[PDB]
Amino acid sequence: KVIKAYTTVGSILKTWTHGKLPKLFKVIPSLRNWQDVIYVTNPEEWSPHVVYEATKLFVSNLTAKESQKFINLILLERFRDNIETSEDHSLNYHIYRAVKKSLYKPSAFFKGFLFPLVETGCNVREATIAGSVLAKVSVPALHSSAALSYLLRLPFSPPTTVFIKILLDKKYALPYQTVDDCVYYFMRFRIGEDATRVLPVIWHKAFLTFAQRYKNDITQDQRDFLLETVRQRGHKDIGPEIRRELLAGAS
Amino acid sequence: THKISDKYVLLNCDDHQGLLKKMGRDISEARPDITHQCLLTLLDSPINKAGKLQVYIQTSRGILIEVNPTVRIPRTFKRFSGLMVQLLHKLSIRS
Amino acid sequence: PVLTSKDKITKRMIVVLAMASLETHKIDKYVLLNCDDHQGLLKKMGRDISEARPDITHQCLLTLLDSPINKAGKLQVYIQTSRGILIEVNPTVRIPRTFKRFSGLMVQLLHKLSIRSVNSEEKLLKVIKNPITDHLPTKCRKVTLSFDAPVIRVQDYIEKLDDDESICVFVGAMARGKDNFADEYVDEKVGLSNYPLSASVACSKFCHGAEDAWNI
Amino acid sequence: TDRFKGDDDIPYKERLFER
Amino acid sequence: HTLANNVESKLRDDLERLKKIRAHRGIRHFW
Amino acid sequence: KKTKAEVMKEVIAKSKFYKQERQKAQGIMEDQIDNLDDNFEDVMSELMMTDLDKEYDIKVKELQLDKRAAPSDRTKTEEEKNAEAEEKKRELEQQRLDRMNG
Amino acid sequence: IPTHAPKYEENFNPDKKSYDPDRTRSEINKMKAQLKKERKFTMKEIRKDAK
RNA sequence: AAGGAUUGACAUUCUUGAUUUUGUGGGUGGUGGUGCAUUGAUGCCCUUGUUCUGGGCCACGCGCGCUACAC
Repeated sequence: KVIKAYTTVGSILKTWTHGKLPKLFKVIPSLRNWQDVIYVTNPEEWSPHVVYEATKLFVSNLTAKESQKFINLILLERFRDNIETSEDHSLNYHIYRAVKKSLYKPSAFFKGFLFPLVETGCNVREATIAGSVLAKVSVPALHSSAALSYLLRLPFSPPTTVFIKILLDKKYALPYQTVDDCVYYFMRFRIGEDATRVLPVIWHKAFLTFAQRYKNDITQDQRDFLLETVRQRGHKDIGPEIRRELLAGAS
Repeated sequence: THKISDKYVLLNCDDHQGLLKKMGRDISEARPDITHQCLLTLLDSPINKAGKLQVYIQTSRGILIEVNPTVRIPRTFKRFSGLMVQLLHKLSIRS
Repeated sequence: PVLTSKDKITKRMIVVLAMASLETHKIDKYVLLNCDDHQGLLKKMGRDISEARPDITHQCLLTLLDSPINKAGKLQVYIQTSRGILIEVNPTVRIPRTFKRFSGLMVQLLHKLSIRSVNSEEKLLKVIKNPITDHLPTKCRKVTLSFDAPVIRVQDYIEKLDDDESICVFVGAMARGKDNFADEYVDEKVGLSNYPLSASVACSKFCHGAEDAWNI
Repeated sequence: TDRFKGDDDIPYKERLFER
Repeated sequence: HTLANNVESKLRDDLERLKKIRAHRGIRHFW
Repeated sequence: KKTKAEVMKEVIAKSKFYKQERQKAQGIMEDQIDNLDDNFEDVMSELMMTDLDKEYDIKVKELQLDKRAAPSDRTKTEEEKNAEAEEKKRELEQQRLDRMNG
Repeated sequence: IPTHAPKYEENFNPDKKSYDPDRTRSEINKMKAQLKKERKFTMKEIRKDAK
């Protein structure tokens, strides 16, 4: 059995407000039984303050395995319960700054939150919220490139399109792998998903914000299939500006 | 001026329903706003700045007030109301 | 002979109460910004302490009710706010006298956005769009009220302009500052008398110049 | 010298007391 | 300076003691 | 009575929040002083002593090996360039005029 | 013409005295008035019950 | 720049590892309201919101005398 003051810890951390932390729950990294002891605290109840400081300590002791241990079982879905139960869909500043303290360790943050957020239950409104809180703060650059790679090789969902759209108005300095990833994104949307889907203004603005300055590793056959891209997908807001970036880009 | 029980006010057409009707008078005759906006006009006129004017007023209750050219009458209304309360009860206002 | 902006032939005197300050706020309830009634709201908004005054345009009711040219009909009042908003008034509105009823007439700026009468045939107050020059008469004089401009008698100034079809005067109804001279319409500024006049007495001096020029 | 600038506000007793 | 204050407070404690020795009141009369 | 209602209800819920926060801080202090190093009894009895991830790490290492860049910072029109050019010209010309005049 | 600003207190009351900004001279004036009325009432009452 | 960046600190001394660190520059920052069908680059106002410390009550009047205050 465990030493079992965790009834008292759970009772105070249900409606914790302000102050200092129990130091067994501060040095819960350096004891070998952290998941097996939170499995008997069972904090389905939560305070948002202890969400924030607990994910601070959880970043202080998260790897791939530890991120699978705590964040991919109950805390990500607790964030999901918060967004569905918030009736005006007001995910709090508590939860947001918990995510911003959570975003630090980039070792397996993909499997930490971006792998299980494309599981189910991700609508376009939760998607633009998650892309907003991603575009707010500091990011790993090479893992942003790798993220664009795997989320573009992932199946087609408008949450993933607004995700990748925010990751491309990040205004990066693009590697060859991601430039080839975007030209096979055009090869992915063809007559692909032109007869099986139609793509309105949101998809339009996504690839227009790609073509704004994401053209500096593009040769002339790539210019040609972007030319027939806009020739196939002719909207009203394409002509002068995408012709301008076609005459603006280089090799 | 008038008492509230704790507070003194200057009788408006708008600070009361029927304080004037309890005093007997009618509410249409309790208009200090128009002598306020006359006093503003006379003391912002250029003849007052040039020093060829002085402004006497006389209340319907028979009280004569001499108004210096050098005065800065306050621009909003209830500041002038709080000025008129102390003028009517202390009979004098310094700079 | 009532005067709207849509008969730009005839002789008018247009007053433009420029750079006004009447601004709405949300407290369930709706207030508008006075320096006197609330200062902590000004400090929390971070505004300047002094220029939250609609008392100036409420005192400039007197050009709307400057009777011997308004009872002749030949005057028209426009207002342009620091919020860029142009409010027409009709030359037969009997404006609310007290500032609390003028405070209550914030429905033009918030809710109703154009008021009718009780019989509701002719519109009184309007929230029209800029510029002013398009709503002015065809020929129109180019005058703002500054202080350090050359001073002239407005009798002689209106008289020497034989038939310029109107006379428009941009008066800055602000507490302190400087009005938009080179920004919109006025290339020359006419100064009134040798002292720093307020907006109300500037409008009244020009209105009485119009009276004794055009023979009331 | 007050060229239309208006005479200034004077702080209330409770505002000066809260100090 | 504050000597006036303290001799005055003891004076009115003397006076209230004096009143309560007899049968007096505070301000209670009727117009 | 309205102001007394507001003041009384706010003071009541404020004292409730103060009592609850003092109770939670006291619970944290007592649970610390009875479970910080008093868990050294249970520290020894009960103890406990990736293909897609490798694909993502492979893409990260490949971008770390070879990458490229993005032109310059923005995308906008020459009409906006002429607008900003006339704006900078008007600002600097009026600023030089103000410096001449004073 | 020069233009002075008028000095006056806000929320004036004649029945209350003026708010002196010294709490040790307004206090002595308050307690001087207090001893005068209580001394006058006290010795009035003791001379009339002596009568 | 592990021959050490930053993270968790058992008050000084060890359990995290390139998220680096510093400059040179530089994108404004969207958990927003308001017609349209109930997801639709939509005219028109905002960006830089969490935790403790909040109070005066419903020097009395009148009056005679005296004293101040005036080239």
